[PDB]
Order: sequence, then structure tokens, then C-alpha cells
Amino acid sequence: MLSFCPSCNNMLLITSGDSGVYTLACRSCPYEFPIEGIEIYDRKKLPRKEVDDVLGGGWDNVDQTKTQCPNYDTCGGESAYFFQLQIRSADEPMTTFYKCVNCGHRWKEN
Amino acid sequence: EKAIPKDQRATTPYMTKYERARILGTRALQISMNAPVFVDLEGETDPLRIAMKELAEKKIPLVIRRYLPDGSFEDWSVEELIV
Amino acid sequence: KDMLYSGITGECLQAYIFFGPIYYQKLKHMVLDKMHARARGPRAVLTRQP
Amino acid sequence: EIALFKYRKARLEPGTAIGAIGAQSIGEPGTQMTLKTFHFAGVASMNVT
Amino acid sequence: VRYDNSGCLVKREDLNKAEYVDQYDAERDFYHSLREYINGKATALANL
Amino acid sequence: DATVPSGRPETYIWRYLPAPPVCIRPSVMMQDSPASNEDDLTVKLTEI
Amino acid sequence: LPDVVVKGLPDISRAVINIRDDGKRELLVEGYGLRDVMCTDGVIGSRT
Amino acid sequence: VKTAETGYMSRRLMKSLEDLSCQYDNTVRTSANGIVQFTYGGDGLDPLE
Amino acid sequence: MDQENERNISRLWRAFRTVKEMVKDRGYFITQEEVELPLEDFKAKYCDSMGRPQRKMMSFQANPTEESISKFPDMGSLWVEFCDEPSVGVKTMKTFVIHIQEKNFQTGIFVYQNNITPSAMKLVPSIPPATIETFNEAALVVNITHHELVPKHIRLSSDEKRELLKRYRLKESQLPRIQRADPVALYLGLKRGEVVKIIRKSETSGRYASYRICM
DNA sequence: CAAAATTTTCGGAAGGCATGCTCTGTGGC
DNA sequence: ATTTTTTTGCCTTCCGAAAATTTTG
RNA sequence: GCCACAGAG
Ligand SMILES: [Zn+2]
Ligand SMILES: [Zn+2]
Repeated sequence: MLSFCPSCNNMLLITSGDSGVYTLACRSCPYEFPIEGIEIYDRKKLPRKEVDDVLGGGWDNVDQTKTQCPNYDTCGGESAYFFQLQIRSADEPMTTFYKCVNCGHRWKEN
Repeated sequence: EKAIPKDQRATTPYMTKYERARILGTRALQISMNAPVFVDLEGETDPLRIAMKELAEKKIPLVIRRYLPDGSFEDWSVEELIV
Repeated sequence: KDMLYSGITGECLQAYIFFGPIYYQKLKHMVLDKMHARARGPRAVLTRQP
Repeated sequence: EIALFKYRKARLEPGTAIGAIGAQSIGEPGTQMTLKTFHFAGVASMNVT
Repeated sequence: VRYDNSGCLVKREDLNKAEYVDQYDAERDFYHSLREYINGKATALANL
Repeated sequence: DATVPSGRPETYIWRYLPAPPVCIRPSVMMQDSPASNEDDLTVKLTEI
Repeated sequence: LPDVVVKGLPDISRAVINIRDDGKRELLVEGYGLRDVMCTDGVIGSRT
Repeated sequence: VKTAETGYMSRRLMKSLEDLSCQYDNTVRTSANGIVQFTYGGDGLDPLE
Repeated sequence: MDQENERNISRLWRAFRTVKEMVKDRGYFITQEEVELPLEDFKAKYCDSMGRPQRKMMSFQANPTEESISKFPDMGSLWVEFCDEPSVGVKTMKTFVIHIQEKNFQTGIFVYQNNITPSAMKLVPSIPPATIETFNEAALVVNITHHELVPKHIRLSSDEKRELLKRYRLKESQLPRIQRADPVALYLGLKRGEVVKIIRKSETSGRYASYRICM
């Protein structure tokens, strides 16, 4: 929150006050800005860097299976592209990645 | 009572380089103090070369007392040691 | 590369010798000022060492 | 005979100051070592010391 | 001779186990290698 | 260790200062003055 | 808040996947969490 | 500049390794008669030989 | 769900396998078939119907083998227990100590989940004849004695230790030392004064034996 | 249950050491 | 009685302060 | 004598 008092260009701070309601108040000059029914937010959009789909491109020319997608209330697709991958230890089951062909929303299981 | 008998000797029968050096130094110090020699010295004067000649055909009167770390010692005749 | 006869045996050297003037400098470090030998001599008053 | 003689004379002779020998045999290559830049198995972003 | 940690003789069935490794094994290893080398030479002659 | 007479805590507090022999704090020979310079230990001893 | 760690080990600076000479892939990291790496599933703890 | 650090490294290594020696029972021991190695290098062979 | 349940079950299963291997390596009677207990049988045996880990069920007792009691005549049965609390205080530690003392166990292996308070670490030597060893589930996910760097440690009996000291003609204070709270010493449960023989594999010579003493 | 005593953990500062090994000269206090 | 620095790294011990844990009421 | 730089390998 970076806002400055229009009267004297000094930094504005938020205090609780006696009433318990927050206001944008200036500690230098007699100025306040109540926010009852008014929204204030200082959004800090963090930078987003491009990421490669580490599982993308693997659902091409592979066998299909008859598994219902979890979003059954929105669609009823049955055929899904499935394949097997070992991403765990050798003494526990080798996981399956399978994606619906109609709605996307990829998901995996063990 | 700490002497290991001659039959039960376990240390290697080869004379180490340090034993050779100490034996030569001791014999040269003895000869430099007018000790008799047991070789036919051919005009040699330096005690160290006389000591080397004495060791050459094993005519030197000393023995080596090797201390094992426990405390028992082991006596080896210099003429017995293989060089 | 000149062809030099050796002064010891007189025969021609079997390789041509790179022969010519080079500027050489005599440096100030001479062995007359560097040689030293002690045997016994003065000793320090505190530690009684040379 | 030759093999047995070479083996029996290759033993560490008692009384050897082997610790000092090892200390020198480790320190002296440190003198001979020049400082170079290395990397860990073909990737240039490591620069392992 | 190979002695166990207790201090008695070791049976032939378990001479090469880990807990019976002594200080002389290197010597034994040397002898084995020596024999192997000689055996190799003999094998070569046999092949000829 | 309290088995010896000198093994007490009060030994580690300065009560008697042993003045060192002058053979280990000797007076330096003269350089340009008839007087002789003294070691720092002797001067500190006089100050004490 | 945007500097908190939500996943991964707190001491691992970075991680790379190296393809070795024989073609198999190994995962080599910069950090001080050896136990957490060798306890992580998918990583052989007996060869790390 | 490498000699300045290498000299200190050699001094530390020797002041830590000077006391060891090979005893007459082929066990490497410190000056206080404590074993560091039961046989030198596992086989008791001199690197020099 | 997946992350909170299956990963925890797999970690607990691997910790159980490591604990079984540790108890087997001490000479206690554990059959070979019990240490490769697969995840399916572990779920069918020690897990709840809805899919929860029942750590009170997986606590058990171990008895020495005839070979171990032949070599070590003073060895008795142990009781290994897994705690359900995330952080153990002094109440549950005192309860475990009271259980160990009441059932007359020579030693007891305690496996906490997240952390142990420092007030309980000073309560472990409370029993004079018995000893208590505390382990972490995270520290038991992977076995350290199966690592390629760690060589074979084999603890020696009193007779074997005396034979070694007579063979090399030395007092026990002159041997190389291994600390207690060392990971391998904790794994094998060495007490003070015990001597362990270590089989080192050097490329120069082959296999050679070294010795260490616990301190 | 939360107030009070005890113990542990965590920092920043305060100390210390290193900053080769030998050797040859001068100049000023 | 205005007022520069002049290598760089590594290491242990100390010592309040705050946090964590147990212990009294 | 103490400091101070200057060089040699
Ligand atoms: Zn204002
Ligand atoms: Zn779908």
C-alpha cells in the first residue's frame, strides 16, 4: 500500500482509531480518508515466466482406455489416452497418466 | 622378564635402513674413539669407511634391541640380520 | 644459421648453428658478494645462537 | 624367486616416519598445482571448486 | 592359517566370508594373483 | 590438582611477581649516547 | 510473503538433470540436504 | 600468491602428521602409542618400493 | 486422498522395513519373509479400513536368535513402538518408560514422527539396567547400512574383544574410537566399551579389517 | 488454563589466526 | 579540541534477546 | 638495537 496525502504529499498510514474502523490518515496534517463501503487494494503482480509442459507431448500415438473423467456432471466422455510411467520407487506400483479426449483436465493415479 | 626368547621372535629378519645407519654411526663413533677393528684395513683412515668394511663381511660386535609397542623387546644379532 | 667447425675435434658440426650478435646485460648479482661461510663465530647475547 | 623377493622387500620398514612422508607428499602437489577453472561433467553452470 | 574372531580355526565351507577377514589376506591375494599369472602362461602354452 | 601445595586457586592471582634474571632481559649496548637502553621488561618492573 | 518456500528442500540452491556418457540421467543438486534427497521417492538412497 | 597459502597448508599438515610412525608389529601408531592404522594402507606396502 | 495418505503410508512402510532390518541385524529372530513385506500386504495388515496408519498395531516384540544368545548370553527381548503424537513431550515418554520397566524389557526402540523435546532426551537413561533408543521416521526412510559408502560393521563379543586385545597386546583406550550417537552405532546399538570390526574395501589391496571401540 | 521459572535456540559482536620459506642490501630514529 | 581508507577469509566463544518448553498455582 | 622500505630464488 503506497498512497500519499494530497494535502502535503506525505505518506498515508492506516490506524485502527477509537471506533475500530480503518482510515487512511496522515500523521503530519489533519487529513483522513474513511474506507467504509470503499475497497482499497495494492496488487503486486509477481512476474510469470514461461514453463514447459513436462508431461505435454506424451499423449500422442498411445493406446486408449475406457475411464470416466471426474467431471461427470459437465461431460460424459469415456475414451481417454493413457500411458504408464515410473516416477516412484521400484517396490510400489508404477503410476498411470491418462487424459480425457473431450474435456482435457489431465489427472493421474497410482 | 620382557625379553622375547630367540625361538619366539616375530619381527622381520631383514635389517632396515635405519638399523644400518645407526649401526654404521655407532661403529664409526667407536672407531673414532680408538676402538680395535676386526678387518684388514688397507690404509683407510676415516672411521665411517672402516665401519662399512666391517659391515661388508659381518665382523661387527653389536646387536639390535627392537622394542615392540607393548614393552617386550627382541634381540637380533647384526650378523644374523639379512642385508 | 651459419656452418661452424668445432674447436675441440675440428670437424664440421652436423647441424647449422644460429650465429650472431645479441645484446647481453651484466646484472648486479655477482658471486663475490654472495658467498658466505661461518664455522664458529659471533653469537647473540639473548639466545646464544648464531 | 624374483617375485617373492620384490614382495618381501616392498613392506613398510619399521621406524619409518610415514606421517611426515604423507604430509609432504600431500603438501608438495599443492605447490605444484596451478589454479584452473573446472566444471562438473560437461555443464558450464557448475564451476565446482 | 585363518582364525576367526574367537581365536580358533575356520571351517573350509566359510573361509571366504566377510567376518573372517584377517591382516594376511593381502598376502594371500598376492599369492593368488601370482599363481593366476603363471597359470595364464601355462594356459597360453596349452592353447598352442 | 590439590594433592600438591601449589595446586590452589589463590595461586592464580598475582601476589608475588618473580623478577626475571637480567640475563634474559639484558641492557642493549650503546649506539650514539653514553647511556645504555634497557629492556621493556625492566622498565615495566620499575613502574610496577 | 512471496518469498516463502511452498515445496522443495529449504537448503537446495538449484537442481539440474545431467545426461551421462552412457545416456542415463542423474539428478545433481546444489545444497546441504543429503538425507532429504536420499529419502525422496524416485531417488535411490543407497547410491546418493 | 599461491605460495603464501601453500606454506601454511604444508605446516598444518606436518604439525598434524609428524608424530606417526610404523612400529615393529606393522601397526601405525601415534606418539602416545594409539593406533591410527592396524596395517599401513591395508596391506603394509611401502609406496617407495 | 493422494498426497496426505499414500505418501505417508509408503514412508511408514519403508520405515517399518528399515526397523525390521535393523532388528534382524542385531541378531534378533526375524524371518527373511517378513522384511520384504509389500505395500499391498502392509495396507491389508497394518492400515485402517478407511485408509489410516494404525501405529499402535505395528508395534511389536523381538526375541534373540539361538546364535545371538550363544554369542551374546546377556541379550534379551526388545519392544519396538511407534508413537501416534506428532511431537512427543514428557508424558508419553514417561508412559513408554513405565511400560518398558513394567514388562521387564532389556531395551526398547522408540520411533517418534516429527520431533522429540529436549526434556525427554534426558529422561532416556532413567532405567538403570535397561536402555532406550529413540529414532526418527524420516531417518528410517532409507537404510544407511545398505549405502555404498558405509562398509560392513560387525560388533564383537566380550570374548572376541579380549582376543583382539591380546592379539595386538594393547589396552582398550589405544584403539580407534567410534562415537555413540553415530548413525551406524545407533543402528547396531553399541554400548560403551564395545568393539566393532569393520570390513573395508580398498582398491589397492582388496578387503581388510579395521577395529573401532565405542565411546 | 496461563502465569512464571527454566532451558534451548539464535543472532551479532568480540576475539583470534592466517596473509609462505630462506637470503642480500640501505636509510633514519 | 573539524576532518578518509589504505586485504580477505575462516573460525570459536561469548552473551543478551527471544523463542520454546516445562513447571507451579 | 628497533622500525622502514628496497631487491634475490
Ligand atoms: Zn497530510
Ligand atoms: Zn472428460
